[PDB]
Amino acid sequence: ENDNYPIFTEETYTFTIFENCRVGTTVGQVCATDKDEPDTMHTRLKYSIIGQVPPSPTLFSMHPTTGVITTTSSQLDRELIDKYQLKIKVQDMDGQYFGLQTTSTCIINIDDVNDHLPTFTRTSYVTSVEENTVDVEILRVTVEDKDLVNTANWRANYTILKGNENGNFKIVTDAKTNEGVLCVVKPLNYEEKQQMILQIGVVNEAPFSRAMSTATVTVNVEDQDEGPECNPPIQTVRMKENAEVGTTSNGYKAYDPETRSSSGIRYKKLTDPTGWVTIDENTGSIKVFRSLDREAETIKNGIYNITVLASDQGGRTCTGTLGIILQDVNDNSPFIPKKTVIICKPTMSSAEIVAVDPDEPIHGPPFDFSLESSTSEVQRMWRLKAINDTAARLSYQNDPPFGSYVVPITVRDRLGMSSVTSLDVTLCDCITENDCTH
Amino acid sequence: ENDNYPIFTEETYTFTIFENCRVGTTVGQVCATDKDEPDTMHTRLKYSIIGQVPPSPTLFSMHPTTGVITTTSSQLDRELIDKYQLKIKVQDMDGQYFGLQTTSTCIINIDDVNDHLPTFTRTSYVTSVEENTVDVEILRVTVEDKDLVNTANWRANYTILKGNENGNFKIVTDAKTNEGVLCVVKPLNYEEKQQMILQIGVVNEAPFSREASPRSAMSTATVTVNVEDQDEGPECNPPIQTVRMKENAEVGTTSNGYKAYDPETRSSSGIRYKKLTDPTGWVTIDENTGSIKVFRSLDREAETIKNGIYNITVLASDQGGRTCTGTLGIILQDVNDNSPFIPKKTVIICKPTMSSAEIVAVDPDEPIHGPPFDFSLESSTSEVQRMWRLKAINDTAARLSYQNDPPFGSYVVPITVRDRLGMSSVTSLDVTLCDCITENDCT
Ligand SMILES: *[C@@H]1O[C@H](CO)[C@@H](O[C@@H]2O[C@H](CO)[C@@H](O[C@@H]3O[C@H](CO)[C@@H](O)[C@H](O[C@H]4O[C@H](CO)[C@@H](O)[C@H](O)[C@@H]4O)[C@@H]3O)[C@H](O)[C@H]2NC(C)=O)[C@H](O)[C@H]1NC(C)=O
Ligand SMILES: *[C@@H]1O[C@H](CO)[C@@H](O[C@@H]2O[C@H](CO)[C@@H](O[C@@H]3O[C@H](CO)[C@@H](O)[C@H](O[C@H]4O[C@H](CO)[C@@H](O)[C@H](O)[C@@H]4O)[C@@H]3O)[C@H](O)[C@H]2NC(C)=O)[C@H](O)[C@H]1NC(C)=O
Ligand SMILES: *[C@@H]1O[C@H](CO)[C@@H](O[C@@H]2O[C@H](CO)[C@@H](O[C@@H]3O[C@H](CO)[C@@H](O)[C@H](O[C@H]4O[C@H](CO)[C@@H](O)[C@H](O)[C@@H]4O)[C@@H]3O)[C@H](O)[C@H]2NC(C)=O)[C@H](O)[C@H]1NC(C)=O
Ligand SMILES: *[C@@H]1O[C@H](CO)[C@@H](O)[C@H](O)[C@H]1NC(C)=O
Ligand SMILES: *[C@@H]1O[C@H](CO)[C@@H](O)[C@H](O)[C@H]1NC(C)=O
Ligand SMILES: *[C@@H]1O[C@H](CO)[C@@H](O)[C@H](O)[C@H]1NC(C)=O
Ligand SMILES: *[C@H]1O[C@H](CO)[C@@H](O)[C@H](O)[C@@H]1O
Ligand SMILES: *[C@H]1O[C@H](CO)[C@@H](O)[C@H](O)[C@@H]1O
Ligand SMILES: *[C@H]1O[C@H](CO)[C@@H](O)[C@H](O)[C@@H]1O
Ligand SMILES: *[C@H]1O[C@H](CO)[C@@H](O)[C@H](O)[C@@H]1O
Ligand SMILES: *[C@H]1O[C@H](CO)[C@@H](O)[C@H](O)[C@@H]1O
Ligand SMILES: *[C@H]1O[C@H](CO)[C@@H](O)[C@H](O)[C@@H]1O
Ligand SMILES: *[C@H]1O[C@H](CO)[C@@H](O)[C@H](O)[C@@H]1O
Ligand SMILES: *[C@H]1O[C@H](CO)[C@@H](O)[C@H](O)[C@@H]1O
Ligand SMILES: [Ca+2]
Ligand SMILES: [Ca+2]
Ligand SMILES: [Ca+2]
Ligand SMILES: [Ca+2]
Ligand SMILES: [Ca+2]
Ligand SMILES: [Ca+2]
Ligand SMILES: [Ca+2]
Ligand SMILES: [Ca+2]
Ligand SMILES: [Ca+2]
Ligand SMILES: [Ca+2]
Ligand SMILES: [Ca+2]
Ligand SMILES: [Ca+2]
Ligand SMILES: [Ca+2]
Ligand SMILES: [Ca+2]
Ligand SMILES: [Ca+2]
Ligand SMILES: [Ca+2]
Ligand SMILES: [Ca+2]
Ligand SMILES: [Ca+2]
Ligand SMILES: [Ca+2]
Ligand SMILES: [Ca+2]
Ligand SMILES: [Ca+2]
Repeated sequence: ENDNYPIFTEETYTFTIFENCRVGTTVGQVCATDKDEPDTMHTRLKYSIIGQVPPSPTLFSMHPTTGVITTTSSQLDRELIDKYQLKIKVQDMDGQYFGLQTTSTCIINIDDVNDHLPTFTRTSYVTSVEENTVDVEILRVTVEDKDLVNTANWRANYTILKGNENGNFKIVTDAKTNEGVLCVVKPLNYEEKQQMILQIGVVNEAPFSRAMSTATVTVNVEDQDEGPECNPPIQTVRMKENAEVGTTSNGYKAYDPETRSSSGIRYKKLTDPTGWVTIDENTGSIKVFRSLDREAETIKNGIYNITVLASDQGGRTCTGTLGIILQDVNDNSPFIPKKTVIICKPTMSSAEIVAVDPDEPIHGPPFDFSLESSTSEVQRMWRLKAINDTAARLSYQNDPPFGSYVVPITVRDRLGMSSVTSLDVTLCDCITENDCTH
Repeated sequence: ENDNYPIFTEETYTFTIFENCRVGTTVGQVCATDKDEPDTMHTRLKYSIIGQVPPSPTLFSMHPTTGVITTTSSQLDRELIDKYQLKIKVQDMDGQYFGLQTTSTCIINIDDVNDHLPTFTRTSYVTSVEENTVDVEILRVTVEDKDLVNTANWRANYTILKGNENGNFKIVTDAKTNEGVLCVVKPLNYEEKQQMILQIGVVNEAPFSREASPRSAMSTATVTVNVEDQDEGPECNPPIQTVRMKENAEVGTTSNGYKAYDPETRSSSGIRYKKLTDPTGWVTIDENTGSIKVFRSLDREAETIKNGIYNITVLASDQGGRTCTGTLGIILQDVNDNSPFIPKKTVIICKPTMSSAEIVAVDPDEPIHGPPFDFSLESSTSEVQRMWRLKAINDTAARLSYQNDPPFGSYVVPITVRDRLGMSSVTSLDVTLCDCITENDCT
């Protein structure tokens, strides 16, 4: 005789399921303990649903033996009905009408899924930002989403779909308010582009379930009155090295980006390693003060560089480099770098002598070597003939003896600029040229 | 049983209204034709609005019968929302649910009115201009105006309210960019005024929205213009300077000449002078000091001089090579060193129609050193003094009469005239007492 009731484990169960879920979705399982004798009618339990709130339609089904609740429809919608309440019944004696019974409450809440795409509150946006500004928000767009707040199905994830080729802008999302903020991350240039059109899009963090919203934003760049710019950063001018003192020339030129004019700009010299020219403060033109020299040792590549400081009346500054190309003038004769030559009597018959002209090639080789300025006594026992455009060979004539001589070699360039250089020639008894102690 | 849908005349209407318009403003009218039996329920049409974008608030209401759209609020703002799109529906059978229906779109654009006053983006401006410069822009001010670009509700219309009394400055508005441009149109002088403060103002071409009650809430801005100093050359102020010098000065006596100064320094150092014009050549200029030195004796009564003032023009120059010209007026203070004189040496008196001639004397010196003159026949023989009388008719006009009976012919009468202080002069006159009639026939 079962003189005992079967009681549900929980007075009020609570389960959770997702909306739009497949039918047959296991919601949860109830169980009941029976103090009576195991494994006989007296403890064989049966489970059922007795009430549902809201009542219709029927959306939940109980299994008679196991006590498992399941959905019967996909018509679960969090945005319409978030919670259902059930009263359940367990009856012993295999569920026969004369079986003992208990009741219990059973809560079912519907959790959210991302089935609403987020949408911009406006179709188009417009903002205006100053040029040469960076790391600032210039616009805030706000979005609509019908899903559950403060969840991955709700909060937005913005992107710039088109228009951000140069990477000037960045869009990010505020966690505090879920609106998107458009930020400038590279400065803009009104003289390059006065207006920039972008297209933004928005999705949630969570992927869509079961056509993304878009909006165009035109950003108008504002012109600010800027100072002088030294473009190009490197300018060059030509000037004859034999230019007369007082002769002027265009110097560095800087212009205003707005006006595109050079007026009002005052110049000033920074670096100058030679100090041949001066700058007119008002015009920026340069005037020769001391004679130029393309072949000077302070010069390299025959180019003479000074740095200049441009400034407008507003007080903003700009620095450039003026390269003064010194046009060559044939004002240097060739010369022989190595003044001492060693000739071996039993293994050599001549030496190689090379010359150099500081001027540019047009005003240098081919060189003509001669012994014109020489005594009658060396010109009988010394020959030279050019082996190429810059070098010649000095051979010994008429059986000369061992000893240190002195040979005056005259070298002249293509245009007749002449130079004589006395060489200390030694005709010792060398063999490898590295053993000549004479 | 009518079996016809009502189709809108236009698939997508388009209307326009002004922002801030009264409620009940007619926006436009939609219509639909029903290709069906006329004048029974089977064709009596009903119109409605089914959607509005943006949705809230409801801003337009349709008339069920006429199809006229009207505004329901004055809260239409072009600067917030410029365009609305709504979907409309027309249904036959008098709008009963079993009535046939079609839909159509209706775009509504908001037109602009001037309800934002333009305002300077800065409250105060400062600029710097070079002196003795003109016809150049010295400042560009920009304004904020939220109204519709390139319209009379937007573009600015500038004025200099105060500070521009001498008319040095001019403001105009740039057509391309709507910023105001401040131009200098009369040159400035750093030595008079180093700084000039003015106040500018701005309005639109169009007046502020009609029912406005702000009086003048017009935007204004102060502009400080700092004049820049130029290193200028010598100034000949006054352009005419004057100096006094005794007419009887000894040769070699010096005196201050023309004086020019630097506008910045107010000093005369470094300035070298040079003579330009001098019609007489009595004085010379010291190139370094500008002082003048007498080279030949002066003469107030010389004919190259007029009004007893002896003028040379001078060229002042500073060490830089820039110039300045002035006029030095040398006052020759008179010294009584001249006796009276006879203007005309031959008088023709008619014996049968006149009894005397008029003889006037002239003293080159100043009035104080001249009349009244005393005429006399002192140096004359006893022989003319019997047949010639003279008495002054006034202080300088005098008369020569014949009292005895002389014969017709040319004589010589020496009239000695002396001045107020006794400088005397004797002058022989060829007086002819021929038998003339009108003074014009005596040979
Ligand atoms: C004023 O400015 C001008 C222009 O910049 C400058 O003229 C240049 O000088 C450089 C040397 O500093 C030259 O560059 C060389 O070119 C040759 C051939 O192209 C190369 O063989 C060189 O290579 C060596 O040096 C390099 C230096 O960067 C190294 O990187 C490299 O590893 C090698 O060691 C070098 O590139 C250049 O040709 C000239 N330009 C002209 C037009 O002649 C001039 O020197 C400046 N004035 C002064 C007084 O400095
Ligand atoms: C006209 O004739 C003269 C006389 O022959 C000639 O002068 C010679 O030019 C050569 C260049 O080919 C010079 O050779 C150099 O010698 C030194 C040591 O002596 C070396 O360090 C040099 O560089 C070496 O480095 C290279 C990089 O690895 C090696 O691969 C290479 O083998 C080089 O050897 C170079 O050898 C020679 O010294 C001069 N002679 C004299 C006396 O100065 C000149 O070139 C001719 N002119 C023309 C236009 O042909
Ligand atoms: C050297 O410079 C000085 C001044 O720098 C100059 O002295 C002036 O010369 C002018 C010559 O035109 C004189 O002008 C005359 O002044 C007398 C006295 O007041 C007047 O009666 C004269 O009247 C005539 O001209 C008038 C002109 O408007 C007519 O309206 C009138 O009807 C008469 O025709 C005439 O104005 C002047 O008086 C002097 N003195 C001054 C200005 O103090 C001097 O003449 C220069 N040297 C030489 C050689 O001229
Ligand atoms: C936002 O979307 C981009 C691609 O659309 C993705 O790479 C990124 O991880 C997303 N951010 C978050 C926080 O989910
Ligand atoms: C400029 O201002 C004046 C005075 O305020 C006004 O009458 C005029 O209409 C404005 N616009 C033009 C184009 O002149
Ligand atoms: C003095 O005499 C002359 C003679 O012509 C006359 O012109 C002048 O008016 C007279 N009166 C005077 C100077 O008061
Ligand atoms: C079982 O429990 C409640 C009381 O807790 C009863 O009122 C009801 O019959 C339920 O089914
Ligand atoms: C759950 O709650 C209901 C009331 O809402 C009770 O009647 C039931 O017995 C269980 O305690
Ligand atoms: C103008 O700009 C340069 C930097 O390029 C500075 O060196 C100068 O002081 C002024 O700021
Ligand atoms: C002149 O000076 C600036 C620094 O003041 C440099 O950065 C520039 O490149 C120019 O050489
Ligand atoms: C009118 O009505 C229907 C419902 O909005 C639309 O599908 C149709 O394209 C037109 O807009
Ligand atoms: C007018 O509006 C839209 C176009 O923007 C249409 O899709 C709609 O059906 C109505 O005809
Ligand atoms: C003096 O002379 C200079 C020229 O040397 C002029 O420029 C100036 O106007 C004044 O006449
Ligand atoms: C010297 O020259 C000036 C012009 O610079 C004249 O104004 C002046 O009258 C004098 O002749
Ligand atoms: Ca039991
Ligand atoms: Ca849903
Ligand atoms: Ca959802
Ligand atoms: Ca969502
Ligand atoms: Ca720029
Ligand atoms: Ca700019
Ligand atoms: Ca500008
Ligand atoms: Ca500028
Ligand atoms: Ca040289
Ligand atoms: Ca050279
Ligand atoms: Ca040469
Ligand atoms: Ca019909
Ligand atoms: Ca407005
Ligand atoms: Ca306005
Ligand atoms: Ca407006
Ligand atoms: Ca001045
Ligand atoms: Ca000055
Ligand atoms: Ca000066
Ligand atoms: Ca005199
Ligand atoms: Ca006198
Ligand atoms: Ca006198």
